[PDB]
Amino acid sequence: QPKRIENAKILIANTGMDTDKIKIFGSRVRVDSTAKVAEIEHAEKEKMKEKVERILKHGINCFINRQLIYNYPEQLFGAAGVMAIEHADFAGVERLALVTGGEIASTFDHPELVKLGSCKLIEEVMIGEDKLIHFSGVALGEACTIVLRG
Amino acid sequence: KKSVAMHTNYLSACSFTNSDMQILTASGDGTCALWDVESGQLLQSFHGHGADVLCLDLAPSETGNTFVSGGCDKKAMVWDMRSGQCVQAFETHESDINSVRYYAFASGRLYDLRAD
Amino acid sequence: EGPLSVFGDRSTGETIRSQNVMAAASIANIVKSSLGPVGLDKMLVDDIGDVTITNDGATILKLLEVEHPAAKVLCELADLQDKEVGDGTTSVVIIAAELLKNADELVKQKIHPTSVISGYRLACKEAVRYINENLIVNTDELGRDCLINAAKTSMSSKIIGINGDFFANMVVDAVLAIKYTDIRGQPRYPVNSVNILKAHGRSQMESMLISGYALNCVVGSQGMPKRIVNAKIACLDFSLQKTKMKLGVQVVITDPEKLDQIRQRESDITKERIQKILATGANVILTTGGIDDMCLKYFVEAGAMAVRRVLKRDLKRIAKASGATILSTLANLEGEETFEAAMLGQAEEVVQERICDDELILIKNTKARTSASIILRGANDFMCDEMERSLHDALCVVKRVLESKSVVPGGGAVEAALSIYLENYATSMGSREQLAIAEFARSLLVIPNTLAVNAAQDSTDLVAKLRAFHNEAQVNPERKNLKWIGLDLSNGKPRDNKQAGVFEPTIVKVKSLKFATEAAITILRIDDLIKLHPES
Amino acid sequence: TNDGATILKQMQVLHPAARMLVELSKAQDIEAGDGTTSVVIIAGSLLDSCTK
Amino acid sequence: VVSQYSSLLSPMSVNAVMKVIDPATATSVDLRDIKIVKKLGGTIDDCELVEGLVLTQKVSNSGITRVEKAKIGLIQFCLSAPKTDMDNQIVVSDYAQMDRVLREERAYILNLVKQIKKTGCNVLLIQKSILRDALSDLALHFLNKMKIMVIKDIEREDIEFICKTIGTKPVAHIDQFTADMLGSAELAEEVNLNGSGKLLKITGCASPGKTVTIVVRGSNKLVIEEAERSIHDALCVIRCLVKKRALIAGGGAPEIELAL
Amino acid sequence: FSHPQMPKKVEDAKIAILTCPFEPPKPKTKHKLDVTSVEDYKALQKYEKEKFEEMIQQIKETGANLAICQWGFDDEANHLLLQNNLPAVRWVGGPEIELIAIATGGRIVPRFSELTAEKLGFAGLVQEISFGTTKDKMLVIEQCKNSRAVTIFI
Ligand SMILES: Nc1ncnc2c1ncn2[C@@H]1O[C@H](COP(=O)(O)OP(=O)(O)O)[C@@H](O)[C@H]1O
Ligand SMILES: Nc1ncnc2c1ncn2[C@@H]1O[C@H](COP(=O)(O)OP(=O)(O)O)[C@@H](O)[C@H]1O
Ligand SMILES: [Mg+2]
Ligand SMILES: [Mg+2]
Repeated sequence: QPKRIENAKILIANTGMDTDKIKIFGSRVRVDSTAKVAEIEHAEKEKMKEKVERILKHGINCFINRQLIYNYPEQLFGAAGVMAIEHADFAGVERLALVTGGEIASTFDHPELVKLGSCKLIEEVMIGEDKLIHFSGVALGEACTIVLRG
Repeated sequence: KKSVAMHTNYLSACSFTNSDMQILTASGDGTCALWDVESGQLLQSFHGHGADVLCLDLAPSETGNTFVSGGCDKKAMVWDMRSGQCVQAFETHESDINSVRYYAFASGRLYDLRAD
Repeated sequence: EGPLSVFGDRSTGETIRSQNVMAAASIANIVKSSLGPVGLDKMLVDDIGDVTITNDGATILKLLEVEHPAAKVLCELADLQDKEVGDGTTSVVIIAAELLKNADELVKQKIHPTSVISGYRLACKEAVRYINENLIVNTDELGRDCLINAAKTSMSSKIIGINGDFFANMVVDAVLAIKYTDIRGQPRYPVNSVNILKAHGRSQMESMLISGYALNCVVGSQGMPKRIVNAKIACLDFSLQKTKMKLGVQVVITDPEKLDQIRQRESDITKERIQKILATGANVILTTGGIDDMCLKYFVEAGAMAVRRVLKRDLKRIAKASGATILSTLANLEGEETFEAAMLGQAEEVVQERICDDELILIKNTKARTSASIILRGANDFMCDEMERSLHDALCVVKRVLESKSVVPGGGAVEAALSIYLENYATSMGSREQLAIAEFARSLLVIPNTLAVNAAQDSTDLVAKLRAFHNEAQVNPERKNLKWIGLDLSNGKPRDNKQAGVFEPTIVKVKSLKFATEAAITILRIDDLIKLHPES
Repeated sequence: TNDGATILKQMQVLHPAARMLVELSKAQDIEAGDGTTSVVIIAGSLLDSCTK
Repeated sequence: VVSQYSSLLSPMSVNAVMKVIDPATATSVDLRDIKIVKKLGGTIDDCELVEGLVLTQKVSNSGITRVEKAKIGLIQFCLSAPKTDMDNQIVVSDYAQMDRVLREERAYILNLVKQIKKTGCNVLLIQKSILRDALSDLALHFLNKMKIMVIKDIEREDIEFICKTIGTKPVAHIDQFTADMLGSAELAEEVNLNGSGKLLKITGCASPGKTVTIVVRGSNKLVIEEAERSIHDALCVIRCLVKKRALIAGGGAPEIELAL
Repeated sequence: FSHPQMPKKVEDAKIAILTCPFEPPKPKTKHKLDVTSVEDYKALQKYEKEKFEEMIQQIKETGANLAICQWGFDDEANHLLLQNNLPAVRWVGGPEIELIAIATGGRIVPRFSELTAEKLGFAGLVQEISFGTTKDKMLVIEQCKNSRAVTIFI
């Protein structure tokens, strides 16, 4: 994924994006041949690809998910040229929603009913010996980050 | 084997989740921790419950989203993955609950979730 | 304890410096009695009666329990020389301890350790340069005899020493057999591909050099033949057992009539695989996995040898030597399950030989590649175990000589020559480094002194004569033939060691100096020790 | 070791002032990476003067 | 302790810092882009600066240890029997279904290997996989038969470093595995260190993007540790010089001037 | 309120009390659902999505302004509730569910299919209360019609 986005279109999410399984926990795959198993695996990968396509249909440059993002959605976002930030905890997604104005979404069947956060520039900065993601020119800014050096 | 060994303190109980994808662990500081077997990242650490946890029980009907933890706080308190919050707690126990069995769940006093 | 408030002990100054030298000297004194042809082996008891009679320096320090960190440095230094050179393990420990012992004496005279370290580094760099410019003998001028002489020199002080006339030929022949050339045309000798089997019994003279490979395995079943003339060796990396479905496959029976046929396939699948292998004419089947009883019967009826539980490294050497190909599975690129004759290795004979109430497989005279193996015979396992360690050193020595075609005179010739040159070169380098470089020259004399002491001879007199001969060599341009003069421990007089056939690989002396200097520098760099008390 | 940060980290100092000095070494290593011994020596000299 | 080796380490440290930053624009240096590899044996004089990528993993292939004009490709999926994320079992009710399952699994593995090979790839890096066999022995046999170097058990934390070094885009599904995902390199070779270990070096890349590796060697553990620490100190000093373009005399001059 | 972005105050709230978690239905008996083809997988996925959408639409159809559950729910249901202007609270205890049902004059509905307009409770004001610099929040239900339950807050 790109490391620098200008005029970002933030989409804050709280979805799975990690071996996303159907919540029917009594379901199982029971076939008589490994060809059918391979077909079901391809169907699962196609489901994940369709999920990523639905996310991308919002017309976004950045994507923050509260939970983890596995390798396949990661490469899908990279090929789409979309910067995807994973494992931003509840406080993190709440703060991004407060500072950028985005809506924490969990379904993407209605792109027009979900508002997107916006900021002038996102880049990576060095603070001491650690690298952090910087949101610059935020829209609302009702959330602050205070850096303490001691 | 996972053999992750990312832990500052000892592990009272390392309960593998019913879903064959992640593990649930509780350190000696009374904070439970959830780890992903595949990626290795710590999904979320559960605060509260200052004394060390002593037993971990996942939901029996799969549903890898809620679990109950008890330790030296004489507490029986239930969590939720989807919010990371203590959704339910109990006060009847008064002495260092050793083992907990999930039915409602029986710990050593049978609790009922539908009526607290 | 005081204002520091650290839960542990502390030592500073000459107190810790002496301890490091004392600890380093303790390790050397352990192995000083096992240097040179007049050296003696050592006996190690492992607290449960396990006896290890050995003369190798690395083996002695491997089994010893060392606590001092400075001692551990020298013990690990011996292992590094063993792994990266294979010989001179006792010399490097003795030299490093002597280097550190003499360096501390300079430090006690208010010479800063940085000056001592600087002097040691310059001396080590110049010692290597002097060796490569004045003390190397090209092996191309000597033919095959240098390899035998180099092998015989390494065999001295070992339990196969006096019998070195017969043992040197076996080692040289073994190394020359496994020789192969690679890309860029560099002839490389993969020593340790010569399998060494130990079996007590007849005298050491009866040790055999197999013109092939020796397997420490037996045939699977007694009904099979124990000798094949024109062997067609097939190497497999999978077990020949009853077929069992994997974890993700279950057998659920609804119609009861389908049960018998399904159970039939559990054993018929393996039979079809075995028949395919046998149909191509294979006589010997070697597999890393197990073979069930019902699978062995197919080889029994076909009159074919089948060996199971073959070690993976053994199978690789057999396949490479015989021209076979390891097949972890029977599957072509067309999705079928086939076996072709192209994956069959060939040998001139395979025999289930008997060696002292035991039995082993000899794959004799493999084609498309020449291999070698050695079977060592001795009084007992203690004797046989030490023969293997001594033989490994001789194999390593021959490998270095064949790769790097330069050798140096043995018997302290190099150390005596270096001591004279370094002490003269010291006067033309620095002002404080002069003492450090000179002390480096003196420390190298610990090798010829230790050789003479082990022979209970006049070490002071012999080294003085040995140094006098080398002194004339470096000052008289017409007496340069005296560089080869070393020590003759049998008669206790100096002797031309190049004429005597006492040779060592140049890499053994060069790596000994570089490794010992760095190890000595590391300990010399310490001036304070903090030992935290155990947390328990 | 000759590195000041490593020297101070490895030894288990118990007095709180020594712990603060160790943390100071860590901070100097983080910001600069060199001068880790010098900063501790400077702090010690400063407090020694503070005594008088 | 490495003072006599300064004539070798100082240019090495300067080159390592310069190779990972843009001198005309950079305001800070990320030392995580300079990997330090410690291998026992040899002498500190043997310390090397590798332009490409050095991996400590072992090649699973036997006999294929050198590849020229390599086309490396990262794999984040598993080359084994199909296994969906759901709970999956194969139910057998007839004898024919047994060898049908065997044949279909073989065909699936062969199809995966053929798809990998058709892109022209010849060196394959497999990410470490848990809960599923990353590299089945049958898949390894097919890969060996097509003359493809295979390296597995790649740590999940080294993917970014590998991608930055050799310019390879990781692939998580076989559908997206194409030629453009490969990172072309001049040479991929595994070399032994005087019988004291083995190292895989991929030296020479069409896209050597701001990443360098330093191989530290020494006689014993402690001297290697201090070689690493001293090299890190030198890198940190050059990093400071990058952050703050100012130089001051040493040897106690600033302290005496300050006191006066 | 479960979602951090739902409004903190609801006035004239039509309260819907539920004891069914906003999750796809799950039989109590040991049940195994077999997926034997790609079409089965697609049908199951569509069934999940339609179950979520249908339960949310059923809650919305009664005209309720606020929904209270007892067993919590997952991300999709939470975002659908936020998207449809339906403030909701989850994991409310059993005794608290009973008290809310008594005070608001509404019944307890065990599943969405039985949720009607006449079973909705009424409250004049539902609010979220902060307690200073403590991050802790509490829900307040009051201004009922003829509330038969009271709460003493000390
Ligand atoms: N026949 C010989 N005559 C004189 N000196 C010898 C003879 N053979 C070996 N030496 C010397 O004895 C020294 C001790 O070698 P040794 O201790 O056996 O090797 P290692 O140190 O590997 O055990 C060698 O440096 C060698 O120069
Ligand atoms: N060749 C030299 N001559 C004089 N002073 C030196 C020399 N090299 C280093 N120094 C001084 O030694 C001091 C200590 O440096 P060093 O031990 O390398 O790191 P640290 O500052 O962390 O202790 C530095 O302040 C430097 O001015
Ligand atoms: Mg020797
Ligand atoms: Mg410094």
